[PDB]
Amino acid sequence: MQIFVKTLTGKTITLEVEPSDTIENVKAKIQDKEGIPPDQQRLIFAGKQLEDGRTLSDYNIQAESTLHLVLRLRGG
Amino acid sequence: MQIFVKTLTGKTITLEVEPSDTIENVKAKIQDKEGIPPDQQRLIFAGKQLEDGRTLSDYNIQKESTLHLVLRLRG
Amino acid sequence: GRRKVQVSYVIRDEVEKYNRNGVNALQLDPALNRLFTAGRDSIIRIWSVNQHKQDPYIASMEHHTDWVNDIVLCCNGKTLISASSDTTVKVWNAHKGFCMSTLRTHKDYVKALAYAKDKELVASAGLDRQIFLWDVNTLTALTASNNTVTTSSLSGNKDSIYSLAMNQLGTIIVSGSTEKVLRVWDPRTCAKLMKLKGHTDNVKALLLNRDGTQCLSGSSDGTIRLWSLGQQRCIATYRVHDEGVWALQVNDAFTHVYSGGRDRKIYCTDLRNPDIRVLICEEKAPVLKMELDRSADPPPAIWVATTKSTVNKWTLKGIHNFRASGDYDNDCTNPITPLCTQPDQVIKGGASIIQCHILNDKRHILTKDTNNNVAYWDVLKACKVEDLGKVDFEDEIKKRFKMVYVPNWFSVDLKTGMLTITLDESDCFAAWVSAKDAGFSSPDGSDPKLNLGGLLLQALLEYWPRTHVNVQKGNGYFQVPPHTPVIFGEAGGRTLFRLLCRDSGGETESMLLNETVPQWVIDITVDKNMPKFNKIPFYLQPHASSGAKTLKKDRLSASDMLQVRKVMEHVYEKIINLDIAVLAEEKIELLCQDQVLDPNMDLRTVKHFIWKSGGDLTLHY
Amino acid sequence: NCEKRENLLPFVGLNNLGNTCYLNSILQVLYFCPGFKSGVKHLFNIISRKKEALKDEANQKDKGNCKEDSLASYELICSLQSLIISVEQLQASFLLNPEKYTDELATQPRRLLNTLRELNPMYEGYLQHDAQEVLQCILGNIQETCQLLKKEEVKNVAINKGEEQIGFELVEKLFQGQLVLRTRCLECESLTERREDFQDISVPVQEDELSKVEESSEISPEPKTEMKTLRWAISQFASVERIVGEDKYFCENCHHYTEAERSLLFDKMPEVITIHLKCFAASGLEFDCYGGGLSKINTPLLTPLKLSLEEWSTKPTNDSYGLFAVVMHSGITISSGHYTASVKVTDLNSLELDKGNVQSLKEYEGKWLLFDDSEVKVTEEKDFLNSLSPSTSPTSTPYLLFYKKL
Ligand SMILES: [Zn+2]
Repeated sequence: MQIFVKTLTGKTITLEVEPSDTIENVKAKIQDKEGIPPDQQRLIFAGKQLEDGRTLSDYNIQAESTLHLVLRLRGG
Repeated sequence: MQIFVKTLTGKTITLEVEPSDTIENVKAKIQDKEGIPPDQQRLIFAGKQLEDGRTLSDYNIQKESTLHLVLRLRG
Repeated sequence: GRRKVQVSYVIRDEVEKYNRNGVNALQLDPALNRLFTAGRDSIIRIWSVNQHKQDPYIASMEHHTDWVNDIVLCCNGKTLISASSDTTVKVWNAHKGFCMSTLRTHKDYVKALAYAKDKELVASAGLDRQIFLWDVNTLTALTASNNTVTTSSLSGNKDSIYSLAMNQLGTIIVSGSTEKVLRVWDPRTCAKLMKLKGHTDNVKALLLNRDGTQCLSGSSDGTIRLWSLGQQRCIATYRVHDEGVWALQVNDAFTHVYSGGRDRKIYCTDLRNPDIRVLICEEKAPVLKMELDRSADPPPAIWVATTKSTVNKWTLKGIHNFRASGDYDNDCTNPITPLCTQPDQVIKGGASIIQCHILNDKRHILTKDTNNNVAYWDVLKACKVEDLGKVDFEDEIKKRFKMVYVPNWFSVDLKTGMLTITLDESDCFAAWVSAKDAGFSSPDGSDPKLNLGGLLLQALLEYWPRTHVNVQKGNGYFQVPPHTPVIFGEAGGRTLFRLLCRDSGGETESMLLNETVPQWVIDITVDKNMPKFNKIPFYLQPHASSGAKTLKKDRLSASDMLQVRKVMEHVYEKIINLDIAVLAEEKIELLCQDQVLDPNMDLRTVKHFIWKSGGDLTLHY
Repeated sequence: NCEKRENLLPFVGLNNLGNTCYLNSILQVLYFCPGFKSGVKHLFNIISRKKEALKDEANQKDKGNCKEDSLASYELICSLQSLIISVEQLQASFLLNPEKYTDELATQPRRLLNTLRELNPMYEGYLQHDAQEVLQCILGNIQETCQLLKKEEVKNVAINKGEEQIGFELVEKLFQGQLVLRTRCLECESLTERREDFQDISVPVQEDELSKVEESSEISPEPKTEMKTLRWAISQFASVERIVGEDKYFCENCHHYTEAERSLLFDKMPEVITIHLKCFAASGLEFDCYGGGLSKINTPLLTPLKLSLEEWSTKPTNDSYGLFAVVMHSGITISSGHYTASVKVTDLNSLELDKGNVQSLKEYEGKWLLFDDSEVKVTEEKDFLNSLSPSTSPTSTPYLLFYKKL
């Protein structure tokens, strides 16, 4: 499975995961491969915000899917 | 007992087997003769896939039988 | 780096007087009135065509390890060059009857030979798409000091070559192959001359005249084409045969051609006008090669080699009488009468083994000859036991059904019309048999476990000096007959060496044996290293009908030679208990899939016969 | 918001379950096979009658052995017909009035996916799988159910009446055909042939890494240069193959390893010919035995819209074939990619429900489609063929071609 991770800057990041993997695991892998902390990651699919306690299949996330990753900053 | 196998390129190869060898043995021999790992390849005889584990007799495979060989195009 | 070396050996008598398979080629030496047969049984036999002789046999020279596809008698009938399907072309000595020098340059089945009498030039084409010109004067001069000859070669072929021809002057060489195109070189310079097209299938017979300006092609599609090499084009086609044409002959004047092929008939066609044709004879098998009697013009008789073991000479007297009869049958509804009914001379041949079956003890073979006779061989001892004769084969198989199992340890191939055993490192030492089961009894009653493959290979090289342990020789159990051939040929390819068992005692064979034999044969033959022992895992659980509570599933392991009697004695001593054998028999029953198991019937036998499943063997008590 | 103008085709896609592009493509091509829908409907009618009869007679009958193998074989047809009914109902609802489906129009095939994954354990999870393999599994299970039903009806028993026999051999009469495995020894010229069934033609695809001429200067260089068409590939599959060298035929007529000419012949032709392109390749070398040299041939063949197996058929074949559906792999390797079906919606006159139980949809008659999972977009014939050519698209490489007898 390949999912395109898109931020507000127009950057596309490819991440290889499995739908059985939880959203928290996806955020951890994104942090490992990009440096963005999982807490700052806001994942939106079809107008729905992903919950770290759920999995990709729970939110029905497909392959080659563009997910709107929003960077959340604590302080400002 | 001698069986033919249609390789990927379309050319046939011959294998020396017996009616009492599993499909795993046949796939290992095809790996030896072509280099494709046994897990990747698939064998089709008489329009049906050869499920791993089953022997050769239960597929009524006799001399001069051809097993078409294909890979796994996952998607 | 090096391929797989398979050790083979053949069970045969000291002398195979008659042919034991089809005959592939014939050569006649009118100086001595001798006949050479190139049988498919890998033996060259020298006959005496003189009719008043009661026994036409003279001698034999056997060195090939596979079919003998074609032979040419060179040096005014002094040296014989034979092309065999063991990827070798050899140098015999027709007058003496032995081989001098073997050429292994080809890398596939050599299928043809061409002779140029004027220059003593011999070419050798094969299935490896190569042509190798040779000079007999250089070939017959090969010695130990000078055993390397520059491999004069021809290039251009892209298909396996099935025929070859050189004119007498040695200036034109034509090769026929599955390419269906005759590629012509100039053997003096090796330059390509031209390619001849028109044959729609494989070509197996090629003839050339004296000056090399004309050629005759015999093709597997059943047509004959006369090639005029000056114009690089055919000039006449002869659709005389129904089935294929595999043998051709022509007289000195290059006027009449005697064709013979699959449909077992031979005709004589006037090359000038093919309207007239006389059926020489109708053979009992497809004709492979012929050889005219060139002691007179017109030829007095034609010798014929068929797929059968019998060689027949057919008389050509009265061909002019038959042609002068005026029987111009314009209607095809009238069958042409064969000129000869029975052969003028017969060379008696034997029977070829056509069906083989190895009994479950993997030591005896039941072989069915072409006379429908069945035999009873002994692979380990390499000797025929009983020729049961014309009895039904299947009934004889079921009569000799055994209740024991021995793992496969060789293969049997009847390519040479005789029985040949091939041993491979992968499985040769897979068979282990108790001494009592094998039939050899020690004086003290001990029963050692003997590897049949190793015990055979020890005897196959018993005369080998390195194997004499300081005098102990071979294995000490039996003795394979000395005249038994031993072959060390690579897997699916060439053959490195062939010798009789008694040949190892000499020097040159001994010096070549160490190089030719591979290391895994030395593992047991010389190093005396006992091969690997196969092991069996199995399960022991109480039976449901026994009434005892289910015990822990213990996955015990042992060897395949462990008798069920030992396992049942151990179970009786360690399960229910917690002279002995008889009480265990009368009290304890061991069952696999709930059926009583024979105490003397071993575990691998259980796997093969009763369990019939891919999982681990399960035993219930 | 008007990039696509909220345009939705009446034809229904299928919302993939995350990685079911292969299965969804296979279901979409299978949906348009001529007679497959009617065959499955007939099978469902038979299954339902048998199930209700067994339910009625369960109380009277004692020791009822309801094995779950037959139950699962029955359940596969159950799920297939349920999915077909749901898809057709949603199609009709959208056709009547599409306001409720402003977004994508698709039905989730959860039932059939669950049926497959309980039937075949290797579909568990949401991995990626070969579309050909899924088609093989579905067709094999349907054939197994059909032969079980035929055996049961034969045991029960022992103008035109062929309507009841239409569905009992659906796989046999649709996908499976007959071959002749003719082998001719070259040393004795004896023809020994076998007669093996087939359902798909495993057609080779070759990359320019084999059959390399050593010199090309002294020897004849080459006969001709030609872009590998489908006819060439089929001939490579089913023409005279001289078995030489490392592999030689063992002729029992002469008891020797002799060269042979093997030629496969098409005796009986199924109504739907499946051509399984071998776009994968071993790359010749094994890449220093690094777990095999797996590769994909991104350059397709010049597949035509028509086919005629007369060149490799025993009897003179006077009936040609016509392409109607292709399954394309849009990846760069074999371990991953985006499967996409491409079917030609046609045969509307015979596109009817089974009898055992046109102009409205003619707007798309004879037009290709691109079922990209839940997203459906129509592609015209000419640009689709252009993309099929190797010059244009090195990504959407075709994998399966289905031809229906005309
Ligand atoms: Zn043959």
